[PDB]
Amino acid sequence: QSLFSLAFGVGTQNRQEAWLEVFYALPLLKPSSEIVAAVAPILGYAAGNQALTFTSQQAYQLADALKGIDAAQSALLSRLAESQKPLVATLLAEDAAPSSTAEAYLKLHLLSHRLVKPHAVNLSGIFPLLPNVAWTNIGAVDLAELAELQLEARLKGKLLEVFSVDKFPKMTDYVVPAGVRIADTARVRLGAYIGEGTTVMHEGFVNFNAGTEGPGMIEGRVSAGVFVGKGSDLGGGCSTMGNIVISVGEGCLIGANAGIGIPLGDRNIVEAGLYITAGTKVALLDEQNALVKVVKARDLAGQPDLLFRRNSQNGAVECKT
Amino acid sequence: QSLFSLAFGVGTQNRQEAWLEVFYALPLLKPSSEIVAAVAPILGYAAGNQALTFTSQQAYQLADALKGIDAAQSALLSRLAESQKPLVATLLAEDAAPSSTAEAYLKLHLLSHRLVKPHAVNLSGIFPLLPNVAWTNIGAVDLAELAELQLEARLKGKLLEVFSVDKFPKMTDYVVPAGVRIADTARVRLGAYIGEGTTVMHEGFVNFNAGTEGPGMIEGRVSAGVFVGKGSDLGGGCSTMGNIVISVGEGCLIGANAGIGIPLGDRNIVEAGLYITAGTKVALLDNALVKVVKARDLAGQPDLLFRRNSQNGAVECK
Amino acid sequence: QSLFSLAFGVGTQNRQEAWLEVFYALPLLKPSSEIVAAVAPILGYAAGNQALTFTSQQAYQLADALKGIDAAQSALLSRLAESQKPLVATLLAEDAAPSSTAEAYLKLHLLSHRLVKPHAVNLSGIFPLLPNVAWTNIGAVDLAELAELQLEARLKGKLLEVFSVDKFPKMTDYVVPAGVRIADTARVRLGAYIGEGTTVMHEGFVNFNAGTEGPGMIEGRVSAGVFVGKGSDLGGGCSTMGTLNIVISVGEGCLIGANAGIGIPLGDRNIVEAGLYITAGTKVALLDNALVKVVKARDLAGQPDLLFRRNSQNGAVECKT
Ligand SMILES: N[C@H](CCCCC(=O)O)C(=O)O
Ligand SMILES: N[C@H](CCCCC(=O)O)C(=O)O
Ligand SMILES: N[C@H](CCCCC(=O)O)C(=O)O
Repeated sequence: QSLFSLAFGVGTQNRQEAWLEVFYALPLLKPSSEIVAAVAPILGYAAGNQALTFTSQQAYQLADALKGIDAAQSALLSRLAESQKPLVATLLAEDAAPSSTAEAYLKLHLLSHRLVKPHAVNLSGIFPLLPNVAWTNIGAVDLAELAELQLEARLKGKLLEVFSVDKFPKMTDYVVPAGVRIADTARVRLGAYIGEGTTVMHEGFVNFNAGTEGPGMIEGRVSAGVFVGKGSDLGGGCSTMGNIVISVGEGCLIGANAGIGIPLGDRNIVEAGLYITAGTKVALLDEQNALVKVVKARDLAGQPDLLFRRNSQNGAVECKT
Repeated sequence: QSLFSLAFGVGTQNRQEAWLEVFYALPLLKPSSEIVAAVAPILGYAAGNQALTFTSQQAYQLADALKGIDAAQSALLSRLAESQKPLVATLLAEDAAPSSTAEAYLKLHLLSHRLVKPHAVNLSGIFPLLPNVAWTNIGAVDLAELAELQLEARLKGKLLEVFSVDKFPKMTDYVVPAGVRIADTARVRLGAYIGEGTTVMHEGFVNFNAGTEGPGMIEGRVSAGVFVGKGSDLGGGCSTMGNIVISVGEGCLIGANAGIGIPLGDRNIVEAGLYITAGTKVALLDNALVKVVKARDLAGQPDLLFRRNSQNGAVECK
Repeated sequence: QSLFSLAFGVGTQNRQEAWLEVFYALPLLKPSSEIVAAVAPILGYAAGNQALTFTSQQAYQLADALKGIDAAQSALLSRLAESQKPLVATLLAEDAAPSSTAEAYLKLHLLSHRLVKPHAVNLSGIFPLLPNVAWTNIGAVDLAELAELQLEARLKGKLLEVFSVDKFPKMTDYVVPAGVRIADTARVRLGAYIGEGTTVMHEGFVNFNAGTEGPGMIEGRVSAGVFVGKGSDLGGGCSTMGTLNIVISVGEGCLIGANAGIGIPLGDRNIVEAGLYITAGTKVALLDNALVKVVKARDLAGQPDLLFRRNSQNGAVECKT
């Protein structure tokens, strides 16, 4: 059948050969049968979703079997035949719940390489499949083995820097897509879709399965599953929430430290320092600022051209059209 | 006497022999008399709270002394004996206001290894004992010597990365306690207590002498001296203040960008985007009115639900 | 003429000889005619604003020329003479809109070395002269060359760390000014002015062409073009508005509470309540605490000794003189 995805990965394993992470230089959405027929008899692949650990010799086999077909995947596999780490040709048949850390890592590479957009990928059950790892300057270190390597570094007058301890690495250690700025790459997880013309400032955050159409100025927090449409501005410290799936529309402006708990339609504005939730009651207005009625914000969710603001004289949350 | 604490460290000194930081691989709280008796003669330790420098040769002597007493300390000493960096043995008879840089570091270590909890140790006058230090990829660097090292790196087409300039280092370059998540480790100082099951996200922060029993999802700012009970939450970008001892009870929820200037009791609730302090007047409820009181008075009461009324801007509590 | 500035730099170039960044150890504001006379012939410098590449051999000639005029610059040039990286000598007759990457970098160096203050240097058109770059543990890497290197690191079992993708690098990687703490150096850009006796906590942020006179605790976000006067405080997570209209500045001895936000220039000894956000149009209940009139915040901008606050019983935004 027509594969969902395939990728030749180079990862790291804990002392017991359990995977900690895997790097995928050039992952493919819907590979071609000519690439797949070449490698398929080599991987000992038959069908399904398989994470097939393979050898340095086979890397030379594959590099050859792709001479003529897909030079980049071929040139990728030449390089991988020199690899000091272990290899995992991962081949998915369907967009299905991951059944491996190694497939989990492939699937996060698709969002980040922009090969798929948020929610175009099954990330049901993924958390159990991502070992909580020490992210350090030498790479991935298993939590059980850390203190050891920390001490040895100190003896040699050196430092083993531990810059995150989480089940997600930061995206940029695997991929920086085109036209992107990220001031503090600690703040953007792998699995984030950062669209062309997006500038994530130091105060911005972007979770896995979440992000920006591009362009956009993100100075606030983009929660898991949230998507921000083109032309939008998230101000400093502003919050989105992670039931209902929060989204932001096109040309929206969210002021500094504002909070949104409802979907914002296109060309929406939210005043700095205003937190709106689904249950928050809002004093609706008309083309003037005469009252029309009071309503719950949930019932304004998705509406275009709204201006949410706090009346400073009576503490009333207003909305203008 | 029975020692409060002891630990064998490897640290860094500046050209003028002043200590910048100390790394303690296995600090001991209430070390047995057997260990102390084996180690005191070699160190020159008689009494009190002391940061005693010791030599590569003394490391071998100590290693042998602790064979048949404590294997783990004996093995550390064997590693230590091979060090390229100066060694210090910190023996504290009592828990008192620190009297050295090495002692201060040891006491931050006791918190971050979870051997003691926030407020359990005397940290009075710690600030002067913790030199402001450039934290870099090669290790700790003295501010007076940094600009020269920065230059030399660029000549070799290398970078001397200066990722913090402060008196406290980040915790995880010394210690990662069990069952712990920290999204961005710049955000947790050495001296923070990070309880098992706690996951600290990118916007979460924890100061020294503060932290979490665990579990918890910390996405906000736990100031110095603030402890947060089991199963409590601190949503994105919230804040706690660091006079009156601020804490958070068990099973509590705190909203995003909210701010607590009072000690919240068990199972308390604060609204997202809602800041309260000890002087902010709140409308108490039963939601019929009872009386307008200052949040300082409710401080400690369990099972509350703080909120801001979206029509009249009134701060309320139920 | 008298030069506005000159500086000798060692920098990084991409494959096509384009500058990615320049490091200046000892930049000079208003350098002597004696220093400029020694170097102008050797560099081929006549006039104008120039960034002239010079050779390792020219470095020796410059070093020799400056023995007896300026020893430190001579001492730097002898170091630069041995360097593994390209050199550039930036000489600027006038403080004007940058015309090269090397010049743009110098001006940010002039700011972060405290040789000039925010708004004392012409920074117009600086975004297009600052190339977007990957800031890694091996230095600056061109975005076009990154993926190849990210691959090679994994194959040697190492990690090329990408800690920022941006047009501005973090300041402390170039210069740490005396008498300063910065908890998380990610949050202070090159071009920041961090006055003596400033602490920037982890949640603090200082953009280029902004900063602090000193002393002061900055736990909140100082935007581009904002200068905070001596002895003032910015609490955890607070906000200033930038202009990227009217330039926002904070006066001396001011207090700004956690999560609060300023959209007006605050005069001396001003105070703002924690969690309170004010803008130019925000209508405020002015007091003496007996009412006087409900006026726009813009008319108070710059006034000394004010105390802005939110009335917790009726939501009213006030200001007690
Ligand atoms: N605010 C939520 C936090 C959810 C934590 C995600 C994790 O467990 O690593 C979000 O941004 O999605
Ligand atoms: N409680 C802390 C205060 C900031 C610490 C400042 C210092 O280390 O000199 C906080 O607001 O998180
Ligand atoms: N809030 C604004 C952000 C300015 C844009 C940041 C950039 O494109 O380098 C400020 O700090 O002034």
